[PDB]
Amino acid sequence: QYSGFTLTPSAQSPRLLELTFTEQTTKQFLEQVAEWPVQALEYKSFLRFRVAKILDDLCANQLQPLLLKTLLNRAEGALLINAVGVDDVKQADEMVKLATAVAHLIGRSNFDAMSGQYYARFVVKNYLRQPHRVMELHNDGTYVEEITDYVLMMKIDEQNMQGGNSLLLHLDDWEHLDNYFRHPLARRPMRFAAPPSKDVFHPVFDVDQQGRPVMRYIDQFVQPKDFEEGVWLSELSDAIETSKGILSVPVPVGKFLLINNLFWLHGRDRFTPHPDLRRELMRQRGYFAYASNHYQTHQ
Amino acid sequence: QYSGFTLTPSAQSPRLLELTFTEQTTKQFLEQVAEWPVQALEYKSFLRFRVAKILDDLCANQLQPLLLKTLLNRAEGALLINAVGVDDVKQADEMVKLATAVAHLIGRSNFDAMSGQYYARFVVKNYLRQPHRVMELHNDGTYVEEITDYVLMMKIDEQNMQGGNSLLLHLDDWEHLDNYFRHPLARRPMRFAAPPSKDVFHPVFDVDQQGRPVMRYIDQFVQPKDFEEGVWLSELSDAIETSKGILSVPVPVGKFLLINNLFWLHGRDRFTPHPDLRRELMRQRGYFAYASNHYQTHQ
Amino acid sequence: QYSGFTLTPSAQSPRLLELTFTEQTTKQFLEQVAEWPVQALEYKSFLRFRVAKILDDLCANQLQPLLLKTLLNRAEGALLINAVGVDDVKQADEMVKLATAVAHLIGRSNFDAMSGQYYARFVVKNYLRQPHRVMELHNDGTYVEEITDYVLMMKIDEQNMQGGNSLLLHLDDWEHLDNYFRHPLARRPMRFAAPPSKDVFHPVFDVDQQGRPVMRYIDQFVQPKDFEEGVWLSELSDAIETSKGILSVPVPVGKFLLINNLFWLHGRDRFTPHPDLRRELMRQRGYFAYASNHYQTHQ
Amino acid sequence: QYSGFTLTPSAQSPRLLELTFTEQTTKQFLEQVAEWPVQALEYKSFLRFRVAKILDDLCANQLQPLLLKTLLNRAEGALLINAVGVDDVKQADEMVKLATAVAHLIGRSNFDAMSGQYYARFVVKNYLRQPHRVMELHNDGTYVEEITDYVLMMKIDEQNMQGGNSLLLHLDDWEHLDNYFRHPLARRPMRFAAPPSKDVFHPVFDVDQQGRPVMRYIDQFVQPKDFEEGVWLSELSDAIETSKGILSVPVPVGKFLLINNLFWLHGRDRFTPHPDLRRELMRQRGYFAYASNHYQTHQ
Ligand SMILES: [Fe+2]
Ligand SMILES: [Fe+2]
Ligand SMILES: [Fe+2]
Ligand SMILES: [Fe+2]
Repeated sequence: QYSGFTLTPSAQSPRLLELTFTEQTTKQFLEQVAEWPVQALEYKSFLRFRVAKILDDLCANQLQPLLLKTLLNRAEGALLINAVGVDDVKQADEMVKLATAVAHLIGRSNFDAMSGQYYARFVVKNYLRQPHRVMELHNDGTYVEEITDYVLMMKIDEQNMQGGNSLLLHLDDWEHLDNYFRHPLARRPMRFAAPPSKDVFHPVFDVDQQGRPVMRYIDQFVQPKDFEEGVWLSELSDAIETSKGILSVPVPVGKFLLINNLFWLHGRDRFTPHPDLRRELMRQRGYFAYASNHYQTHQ
Repeated sequence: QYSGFTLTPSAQSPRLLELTFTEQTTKQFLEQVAEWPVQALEYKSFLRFRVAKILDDLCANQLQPLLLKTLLNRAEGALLINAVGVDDVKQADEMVKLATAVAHLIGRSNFDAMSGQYYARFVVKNYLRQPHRVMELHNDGTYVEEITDYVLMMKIDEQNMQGGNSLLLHLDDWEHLDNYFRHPLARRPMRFAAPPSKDVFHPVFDVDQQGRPVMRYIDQFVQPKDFEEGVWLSELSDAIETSKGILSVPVPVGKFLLINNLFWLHGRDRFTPHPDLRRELMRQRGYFAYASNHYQTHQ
Repeated sequence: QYSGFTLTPSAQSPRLLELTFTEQTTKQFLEQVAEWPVQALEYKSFLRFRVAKILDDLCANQLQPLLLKTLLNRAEGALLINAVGVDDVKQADEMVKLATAVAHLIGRSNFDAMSGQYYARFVVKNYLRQPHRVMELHNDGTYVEEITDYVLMMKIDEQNMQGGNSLLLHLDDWEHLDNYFRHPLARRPMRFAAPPSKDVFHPVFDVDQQGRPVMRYIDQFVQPKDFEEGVWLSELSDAIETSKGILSVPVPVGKFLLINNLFWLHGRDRFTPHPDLRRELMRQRGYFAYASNHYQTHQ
Repeated sequence: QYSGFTLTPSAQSPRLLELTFTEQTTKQFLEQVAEWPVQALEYKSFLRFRVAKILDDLCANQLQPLLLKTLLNRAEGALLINAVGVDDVKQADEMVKLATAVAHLIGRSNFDAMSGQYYARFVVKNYLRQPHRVMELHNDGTYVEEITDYVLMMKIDEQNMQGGNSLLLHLDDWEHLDNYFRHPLARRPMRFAAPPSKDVFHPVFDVDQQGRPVMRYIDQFVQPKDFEEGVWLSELSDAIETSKGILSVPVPVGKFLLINNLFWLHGRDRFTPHPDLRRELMRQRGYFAYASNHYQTHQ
């Protein structure tokens, strides 16, 4: 199917939509945000929303409602986004501007401790960093009190990379969801703790506004207090990691996944080590914030 | 128009008054504060008020009421101050003593994290530090709970400097003030956050004791929570930065601006880079504290 | 006297039982936990309970009840544990897996600040570290609010070691217990403070669920507030250190002590310095967590 | 005038008593505390009280009541203490043991941030550290909530030292006490702040249990909030520093002053710089803790 972009279902799943900005939209966007380097976006957070406005305005204001419709739709909730003409590591700054503009049409990206900024870039080259190790499926933000509504993962560079696809699991594609959701431990608050902060307690499952399951789970930060919790969690982990509903999604340079962190889990497949390997990623995580017609008190 | 000093309106604005201590007052002041090095003022804060008393006493006690009258007068609220005979970088310590004496007749200067002292000196030579970048107009102290009532900015040294004037904007010279003040977002508490502390919430506009607008705004530390706040703030920023009411004030070596931080914004113009450039500044920020005839309870 | 292990009283005391896993159990255990390196146990705490399940399952589920029966039995409360075939420093990782599996059948091991992990390994070679100095008998965990129920001390390596036995004192072997327990200072809360955290207050004696004495004492961290407390504590220290009930227990490589920290004190004897000396230890400390038939409210 | 020591008024003041332990008492003390190095006293605070008991026992238990009588006597409140045979820098450890024993008969010495121990030693050799600068009279402990009851200052070493006497001022020798005590600012809580912690508020004067003035004052840490407080404090400072009641007390190697910090101020005179100068000091500060016949509730 829009003004300034096209939208088509992915080859991995009808739940994941691919949104591509047209060449003209991309050139006009880059022109109109040229006066702010990424460093200005880092220092003045209102500029993150301003570049969002510029991009949405170039799409006849059709972009923001579509992003929101898609991310909040339980049947979908995931986008793979790119702009024609932004597809090489030399354009890293333009990539950051684009992902920033999209994210701040639907919410606000949170401070990232790994970078000290609202986004983090990191390069993979040359236990947790083992190429043969899958990064298991999980939700972000489980070790703080506030809810993380979205995860954004952008491929900045890729050289001599075999494997390393993003892994995704939509809870409604997870055949064994009801088995674990209906267990009493599904709704028991457990301790979550970050590595070097104060521990938080919340269950690994919750519900959305309609009573449907959502998840706040990661194997590294959950801290079972006893043998009962620990054995159950290892069984949950196994059931998630072996689910036949998992998607394996290549993320080419210049594209980014933008997913609803409440009912999508994400991870990363193993990849083959190689001396000339280079992979560069950028991430943002944040909360949704958007207008709706709803009730308020006083004047 | 005083005993020990003269006071005349600036060439940039009738709101900014220029106060010059006479040669005799300056020599007597330096004589009478010679027994305390700046290092004693740093270690014993009562001495900051004592050098204030000495300076005011040399002006027949006319200085303190005039400083207060001027700073608290909504129609003015800004002073450019100097002392005849203190005008060269070699006299940096005498400059610090003079600015200290003036500041502590009207209030108290707060701890400065950049220096670990009640004042900070810094040298500019050789993104935020780009000579071509204007430092946008703002208020100080927006990221703490307590109100900063005054900002003091002193030129200690200037060599091979082209440009770099202090910028000032009195809210009552700002033609578009009412447009932004009457918007609901003007009085919504927003998040303010310092870089490396705990976040504070306050609106960007408030009122003085008479209901007239005051401001607590800086583009770097305000953290709009969503697209609505962020777009509005970018529009406010633009309206402030393009105001025809902005003053451009040269601050020669040995002079200092002392302004009411509630209804003056301040900034700094771009300057031309030059290999032999040297600029040295000193700042103090603090709250007003002064006697008035007003009510009290008990005995 | 079991399926997969044998259990016999020690030569030092009928209160200390020696539990040895059979060669077959050990080989099957190591096979079935081979897919998780120690580093996976460090990163995913649910795996600590999973290796526990694997070991207990290989003992026909007789291991967990026996561990609990022994540790909670006031008449015993201490185990010396080993597995046939795990007895050389090269098998340090297998040792860590074994001690982890045992500990997490009965509870959960707490974060260790010395290592940043749920266990700590340290090597002794080449005032507190004086070989001629006895480490006095004490309880662990006295400087935090939560109770430490068990201490686990494993010998990873021993070369050219003369002396250095573990010292143990069961409160019911301590002839002078009643003398100190019946003193008013026994139940006065005193200050306990760790070295580089917030001070805690608790008495040096308490009672178990049956009203029998337990202890939370260490000479280094207790902080008598005055001459009365300090003199009494020095007398208590002397009475403990000279008790005829103290056990001196060699801990050969691959064996570990697992003791109930409420009514056993532990320490370490002096040893002879030697240029080629090498001793490697591993410790875990934690709380008990186990199922029992007891009352609950609501549904 | 005792068993094991002699007590005589100083040459500077009848308020300062000189207490000297006899040669025999000192030898027996050093013998009986030889089994604990200073390092054991650092690690086990109950040993600080135990060496106190040993010293008091060698004085037929006459020492502790006399120390307390003297320190709590408003007419005196200050001791200069030494032991015959302890008088050379090589005996620094014996000096520390002696001062520890005396201090912990009357109270408990607090943690010292400068050393990380209950006492601090520091060496002077080769603004605040200017030999020509007097350290002004003050009370210790003004920047924390708890009251510091005693200050202990011991001379460990002195070589090529001219000047540098301890300065002391007993509030009842201070002729202008009533002038400042009867001023409203005497009892206004002011802010006190340490350098690199949380600010405390208390007045500079208080009263003892009989309503007589005591002081909690230091010029460096008190933070007058305005011109009124700052000018008054500078006048108080001047009145204290120029008091004709100030004592100038030499502290020879091996002697220590032990003073009641509530109604004695202390300081240090200037000294002449010299290339071969060496001065070593040890300090302890703490609270009183002692038995009295007074009321209690419950049983
Ligand atoms: Fe993630
Ligand atoms: Fe500023
Ligand atoms: Fe221990
Ligand atoms: Fe002092």
